[PDB]
Amino acid sequence: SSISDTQVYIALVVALIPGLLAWRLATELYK
Amino acid sequence: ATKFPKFSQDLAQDPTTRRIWYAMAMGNDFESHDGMTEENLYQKIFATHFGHLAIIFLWASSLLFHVAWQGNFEQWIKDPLHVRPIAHAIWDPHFGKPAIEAFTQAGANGPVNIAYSGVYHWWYTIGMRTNTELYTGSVFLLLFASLFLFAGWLHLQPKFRPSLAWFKSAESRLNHHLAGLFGVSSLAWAGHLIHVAIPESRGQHVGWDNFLSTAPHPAGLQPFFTGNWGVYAQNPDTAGHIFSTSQGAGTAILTFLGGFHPQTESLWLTDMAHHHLAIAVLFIVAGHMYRTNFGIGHSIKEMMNAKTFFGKPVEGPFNMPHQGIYDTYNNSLHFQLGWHLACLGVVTSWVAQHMYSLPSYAFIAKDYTTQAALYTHHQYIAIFLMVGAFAHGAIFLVRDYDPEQNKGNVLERVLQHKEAIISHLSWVSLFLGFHTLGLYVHNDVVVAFGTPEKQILIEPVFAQFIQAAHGKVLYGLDTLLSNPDSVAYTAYPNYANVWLPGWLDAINSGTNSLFLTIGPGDFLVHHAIALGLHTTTLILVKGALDARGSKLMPDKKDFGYAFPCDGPGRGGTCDISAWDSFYLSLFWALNTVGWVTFYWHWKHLGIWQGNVAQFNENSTYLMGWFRDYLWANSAQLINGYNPYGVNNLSVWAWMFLFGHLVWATGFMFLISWRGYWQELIETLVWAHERTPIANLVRWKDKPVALSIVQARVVGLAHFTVGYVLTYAAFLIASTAGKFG
Amino acid sequence: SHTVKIYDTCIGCTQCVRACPTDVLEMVPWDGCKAAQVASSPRTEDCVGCKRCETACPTDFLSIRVYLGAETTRSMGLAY
Amino acid sequence: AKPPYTFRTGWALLLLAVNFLVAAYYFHIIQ
Amino acid sequence: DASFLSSIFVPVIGWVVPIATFSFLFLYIEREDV
Amino acid sequence: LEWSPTVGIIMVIANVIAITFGRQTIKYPSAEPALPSAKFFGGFGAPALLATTAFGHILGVGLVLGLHNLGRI
Ligand code: CLA
Ligand code: CLA
Ligand code: CLA
Ligand code: CLA
Ligand SMILES: CC1=C(/C=C/C(C)=C/C=C/C(C)=C/C=C/C=C(C)/C=C/C=C(C)/C=C/C2=C(C)CCCC2(C)C)C(C)(C)CCC1
Ligand code: SF4
Ligand code: SF4
Repeated sequence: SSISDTQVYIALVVALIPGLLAWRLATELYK
Repeated sequence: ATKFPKFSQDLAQDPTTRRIWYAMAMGNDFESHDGMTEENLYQKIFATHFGHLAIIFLWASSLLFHVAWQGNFEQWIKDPLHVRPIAHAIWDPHFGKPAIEAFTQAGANGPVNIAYSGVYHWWYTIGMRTNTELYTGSVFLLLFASLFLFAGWLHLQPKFRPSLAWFKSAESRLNHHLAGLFGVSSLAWAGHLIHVAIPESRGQHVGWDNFLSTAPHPAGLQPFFTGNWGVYAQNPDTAGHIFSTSQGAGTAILTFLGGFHPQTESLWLTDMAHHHLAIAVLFIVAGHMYRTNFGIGHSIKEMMNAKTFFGKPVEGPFNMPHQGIYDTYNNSLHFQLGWHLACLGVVTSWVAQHMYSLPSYAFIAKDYTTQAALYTHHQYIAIFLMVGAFAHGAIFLVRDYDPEQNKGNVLERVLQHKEAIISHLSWVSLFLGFHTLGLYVHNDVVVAFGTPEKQILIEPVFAQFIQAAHGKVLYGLDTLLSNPDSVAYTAYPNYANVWLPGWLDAINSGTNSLFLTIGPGDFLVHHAIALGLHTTTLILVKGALDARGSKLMPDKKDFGYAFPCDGPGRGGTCDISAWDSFYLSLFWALNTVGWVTFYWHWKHLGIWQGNVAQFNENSTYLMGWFRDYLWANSAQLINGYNPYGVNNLSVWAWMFLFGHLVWATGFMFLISWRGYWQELIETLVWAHERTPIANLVRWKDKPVALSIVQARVVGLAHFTVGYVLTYAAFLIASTAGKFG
Repeated sequence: SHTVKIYDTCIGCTQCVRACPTDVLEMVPWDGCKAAQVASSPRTEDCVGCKRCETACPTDFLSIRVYLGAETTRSMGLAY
Repeated sequence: AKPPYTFRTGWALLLLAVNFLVAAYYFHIIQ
Repeated sequence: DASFLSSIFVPVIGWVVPIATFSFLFLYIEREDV
Repeated sequence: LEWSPTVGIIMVIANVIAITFGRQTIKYPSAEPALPSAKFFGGFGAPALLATTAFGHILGVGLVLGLHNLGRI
């Protein structure tokens, strides 16, 4: 039916990349 | 200072709970931050632009991910008319078993929400067919948002912070926006349509696996360079075409057919490809106008300051003084922000007005709740953007305007007669209001007294003429495109109006929203709309033009944009600031979009049932509105839960009551004012300091009542959240309960 | 604290000093008016911002103005 | 200045003439 | 069969993120260092 | 892949792209044996010239084999 478990796990691992970049940008905008 | 908020030493030394609220409400006002220069202002804004843009792309990634992982998109492909789209899944431990049963819908395994944003129709129209394609879209948007997040981090670094000269180079940014961001992006969307969306509509799979192999047209790029461009319009799709299948499928990639596709009841994909190609060429041509590093082009500043018209002296362009208007635009961020919010709000209204009339997504014209939610969504977004446009015009006039650099130009001339403008807006608003309310009350009384033939019913003969000028034969006027003998019909010297047969086929069928038939109820509600627009403009324009000073308060610019009042003296000065005209106008804007969305919904809800006579007979008096639209349509909403059980409309019933509650909570902040609550909180502070064991703990920052401006904020935010959520619950539940 | 500033159109009728509930204002010697006196605001840290002085002022728009600024315990008028 | 007001009434008469042109199409005088 | 992720992420978003976020923000707005 | 003048013109186009990059970003393009013209060549040495055309043959062979593998040429 839907996408697999591997694709959801890969998407979460990829979403860690804008999470880290967003943390750096939000801290830079404050700095 | 030495404590939060860091950008305000004045707030950081506040000993009360007001410190927290004003720190929140001044966090994005970068100009009022301490130690803020202009270069650091522009650099910080550029970085927040990138971060905001990343928030948008992560949001679109979310849409694709939840449809791919939890929706029914592949099942929705084979039947877009009878399958309900899925937004996402529900995981809520508060649901009882009847609720879990009630939301297990649309052929899903568990409880789900139905999507009403039309993302299935849009993704299906532009060529997506599987859940993996939605997945790769969402992961691509995750990396694309990563790209913008890194760019916003990188342009805060010392080597990569742009200069203040770079930000104020306006001609280069206009050339690049018109040429690239509009023109190349429209050209690339035409490339997508021709390469992917049209072959997928004709049954052919085109992906990243095989697009370099597949030619879109069998004569690929040979007739483009030879100039035989008419080859790409030959063999269009037939009227027997079925979308996503090969039967009835042509080979043309750039047509000029006009009208709607017969099955999907939406615009032709080849017309949309040809559209984006044409305006791509035209926006790229526009993006070569202005002067940059290469010598040729226009200096906009020389165009503003120009004082001779072919050797004849003038005041300026159109004999109008524009000296300093370039610097007024370019040096003020609030002038630019109000101007962009005005243009973007007009574009947002124009999008809403064209997506119901001329739908472009396959099978969305039969999804009624989607059409309703999308119209109402964009009209609400548009009234918010227009209110922000005039709000930033007022902030410009307070903070950034000087009359010395604008001496003698057109903006100073507008300021010189501002009482004439405000008084004439006042006259037009009163003149519309008295007579529109008077005709409504006349019709109400004469229909109440058993004599509905005594109504004042006025045909909208001018807008009916415009519909007859487009080829609508129903009125019988026999004018420009409804007259076959006319020069506008035949296009006499060239006969090249290729669009016209499909256009008249689309406008003369009564089975769509393309120039709906209008009557006296349409007349009365349009004058209600003109009242709403003129009165909202009156409040906004008055508060912009009196922002710097009035006769009641001549030094109003010395207090800023948002301040409570000027005290009890001179009669009393409640709501005197320019921020208060924002506040007063947001009510009129919500009221206005309430009138236009009531009218849209009730006319279309008469359309979708084959009973147009309900709107045509009952919209001329206000009890007909109050009875046949509000009372009658809310029944299946308010039975979303009842003593007998629950169904799938119970969230909309709970949200309907929720929105009433939040709206009514707003009245508390708008009616009760501060000193009542300050005297109350003082006795509470007494009781906490006198109560044993509770004496062990207390506040670090002193409880005070909310400020006057903060109260207007919190009240208006409640009013508008309740307004939106109530109408959303009613709109969605009434349409989705009557039409699935 | 709030900022209270006195402009030169003062006529020295002393009504702002009388209206003031927190003793911000006082009258000082001067020579620019017939009454030979202006109002002066040395104790603006006691100013709560209630603008009774602006209510009391008789000149056409206000020889005295209060500009609301940062909030303290005194300017907010807290007994706690 | 300009007691005949010749420039602003040129454009006003032009807009009024375009208005009479649309009205002439409305009453089927010009077809 | 990744539908079990909801019973992790929805309690995290609803309880863990508000407690950690409001604890950080409370101790930050009461701090006197910066 | 039968030889056609499309293969010839894509080899010439790759040679022109490579001599364009070789004029734009070679650190030392003027070696000791210079070209006799040095005005239609932009100012080169003969080794920089045949370096650019050899890299144009790298690019051209890669292009025409890739486009034959797709189905274009
Ligand atoms: C070709 C070069 C190029 C390109 C592509 C861009 C692109 C952009 N610049 Mg940029 N810029 C350039 C050169 C360029 N710039 C140059 C040379 C300079 C120096 C003078 C600047 C200086 C500059 C500044 C200082 C800023 C930007 C900003 C922006 C962004 C605008 C916000 C946005 O998302 O617009 C997107 C807009 C569109 C895609 C089109 C307009 C939208 C229309 C109205 C909608 C209608 C179209 C259609 C119906 C939509 C279909 C709907 C369907 C998809 C659902 C955008 C990404 C801002 C930004 O965000 O910074 C990050 C900003 O602050 N630019
Ligand atoms: C491109 C759009 C844009 C941009 C960049 C700005 C930017 C700005 N505006 Mg502005 N504005 C806009 C659109 C925009 N506005 C629109 C559309 C309106 C009309 C509504 C306004 C009306 C407006 C006013 C009236 C004022 C500003 C101000 C400001 C400045 C500071 C904002 C700030 O700190 O607020 C801080 C942000 C917050 C406190 C967050 C409030 C969040 C709201 C209430 C929504 C929250 C409701 C809730 C979450 C709903 C969900 C509940 C749930 C139960 C459903 C900043 C320059 C202020 C300023 O400094 O001017 C001098 C000011 O007084 N703007
Ligand atoms: C049949 C019932 C009816 C009723 C009860 C009203 C009631 C009203 N009308 Mg109305 N009106 C009607 C029919 C009716 N009208 C019709 C059929 C027309 C079409 C010609 C108008 C056109 C009309 C106009 C144009 C105006 C009103 C105005 C008014 C209000 C004040 C009237 C008045 O005498 O003030 C006492 C009079 C004065 C205080 C000053 C004199 C102003 C008068 C109305 C105009 C004189 C100017 C002169 C003749 C040039 C006219 C210019 C015009 C063509 C633009 C009042 C609510 C006024 C209004 O709404 O203003 C907000 C207004 O300006 N009405
Ligand atoms: C049903 C609610 C309602 C009504 C009718 C009005 C009516 C009006 N508002 Mg409004 N307003 C409202 C709610 C409402 N407001 C709310 C909730 C807010 C938010 C605070 C505002 C904020 C607001 C602002 C900020 C502004 C207005 C303006 C106006 C005027 C617009 C012009 C017009 O329509 O003239 C026609 C007038 C009417 C339709 C109303 C009165 C007509 C009656 C029926 C006359 C007959 C009386 C009759 C003799 C019976 C009396 C019996 C008595 C003798 C006992 C008008 C007086 C603008 C204004 O004053 O423009 C000059 C303006 O600037 N209003
Ligand atoms: C129909 C048609 C047509 C026409 C069109 C037109 C002509 C249109 C127009 C339109 C328009 C024409 C629109 C308008 C709009 C406007 C607006 C929307 C405005 C706004 C404004 C603002 C908001 C302002 C603000 C400010 C202030 C207040 C102060 C200072 C600053 C500023 C300036 C910013 C054509 C021919 C094509 C064809 C056929 C159809
Ligand atoms: S605002 Fe109040 S305390 Fe301050 S000077 Fe005026 S009357 Fe006195
Ligand atoms: S009331 Fe005004 S004019 Fe009179 S003494 Fe006070 S400041 Fe001066």
